[PDB]
Amino acid sequence: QVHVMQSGDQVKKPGASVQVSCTTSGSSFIEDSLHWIQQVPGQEPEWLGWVNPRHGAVNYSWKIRDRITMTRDISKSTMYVQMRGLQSDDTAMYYCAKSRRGANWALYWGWGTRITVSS
Amino acid sequence: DIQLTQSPSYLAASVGDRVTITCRESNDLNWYLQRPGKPPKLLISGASKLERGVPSRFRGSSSGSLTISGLQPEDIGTYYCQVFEFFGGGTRVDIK
Ligand SMILES: *[C@@H]1O[C@H](CO)[C@@H](O[C@@H]2O[C@H](CO)[C@@H](O[C@@H]3O[C@H](CO)[C@@H](O)[C@H](O[C@H]4O[C@H](CO)[C@@H](O)[C@H](O)[C@@H]4O[C@H]4O[C@H](CO)[C@@H](O)[C@H](O)[C@@H]4O)[C@@H]3O)[C@H](O)[C@H]2NC(C)=O)[C@H](O)[C@H]1NC(C)=O
Ligand SMILES: *[C@@H]1O[C@H](CO)[C@@H](O)[C@H](O)[C@H]1NC(C)=O
Repeated sequence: QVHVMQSGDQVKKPGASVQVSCTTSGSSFIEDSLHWIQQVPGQEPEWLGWVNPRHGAVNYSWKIRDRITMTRDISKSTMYVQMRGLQSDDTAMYYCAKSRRGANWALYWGWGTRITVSS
Repeated sequence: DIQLTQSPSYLAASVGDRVTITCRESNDLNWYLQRPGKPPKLLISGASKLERGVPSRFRGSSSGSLTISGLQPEDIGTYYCQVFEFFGGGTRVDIK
């Protein structure tokens, strides 16, 4: 019955740093690679990054480098995602995905983080 | 890079009719169900090893394709054929 949870939806002006939090309950946290992905609704999700809580090693994507920061706290088994220099064309939806066995892909999806900006 | 050859994303199946979704490329074949508003749920991982709580009708054609023997209300929604961290093309289903 392992599940994941995340914070609600936030609306703020573009150009401001955004921060979100995720947590996982019911499973071991050290050896499970977490993922953070975003999608424009009715389109193809683009993977943003992944983190390995066992040693904190992170990996990002091609269009998100220098604008992403991933932190993990296996102690409280919670993960923080903070993005700086937010642009206009990022009003999309975000999931904090969790993958079993620390392998690729992901199975458990979050509660639908909605990060939006207005012009 | 790699671009998956996907069949057109439109079907008219309603209830109890074997249809398939083409994702012809290498490998595997990770398929997910996208939910409207609700969080998405993965359907099959590895195209051959079903998990717990998923219907036995869901079958992946190895290095293909999610061949489903029929359509039921609990399996409606967009079907995504993801890969190692790239994606597919997607295929949304509906009942007519
Ligand atoms: C004779 O047999 C019957 C049936 O086989 C026995 O009755 C069953 O007893 C078990 C254990 O007492 C019970 O299972 C629990 O059910 C609870 C309610 O569904 C669950 O909450 C509980 O899970 C917690 O405990 C587990 C450890 O046992 C943990 O692994 C699990 O993660 C849960 O722990 C979380 O929650 C607790 C409390 O909230 C917290 O302290 C933890 O830190 C953690 O956060 C068990 O699954 C069955 O439900 C009983 N079955 C029935 C039908 O009642 C009966 O006990 C046997 N007779 C004797 C004498 O033993
Ligand atoms: C222990 O203290 C350090 C330094 O304050 C802190 O970073 C770490 O999270 C703490 N460990 C625990 C048990 O959370």
